[PDB]
Amino acid sequence: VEAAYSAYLRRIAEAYLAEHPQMAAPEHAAHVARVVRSRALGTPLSFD
Amino acid sequence: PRLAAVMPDAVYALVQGTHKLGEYAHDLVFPPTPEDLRKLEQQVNATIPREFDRVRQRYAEGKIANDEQLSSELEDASFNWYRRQLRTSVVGATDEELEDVAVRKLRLEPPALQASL
Repeated sequence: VEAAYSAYLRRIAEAYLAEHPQMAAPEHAAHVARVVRSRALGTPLSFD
Repeated sequence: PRLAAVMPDAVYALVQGTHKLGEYAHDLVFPPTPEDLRKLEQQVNATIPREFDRVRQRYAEGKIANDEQLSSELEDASFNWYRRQLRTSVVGATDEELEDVAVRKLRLEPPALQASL
């Protein structure tokens, strides 16, 4: 379960940072991680 | 004759007559407003579509009709509004392309909540 879950977040992280290369800089080690955490559970819900 | 036609007319007449008698019961106890009749005047005026405003001005300046020429004038206004609404149904409105029609009839967008307040 450890390897499977880790590889799952890995795959989605590869997909994201390859989609938008601008924030693929280390400056976002807490930002792209904040996006991965939000994207591993479901879809980000807009308030409206 | 033809009870199937009489019954709906019977109930329609019943409820419409009751509505009239209620209006009478409300205009005598609470007398009508003197000037907010202009409020309702303009607020039933505002929802008249644009295709009818062409005769509204024609209704102001004398040359309306005798009684019959308007009753064949506003007919084509009704009909062009009809075909315009048909085109808005099928091909959409003036500022709206097929992608936005699919957006609207799929109910994809929510009503703007941030802009509400």
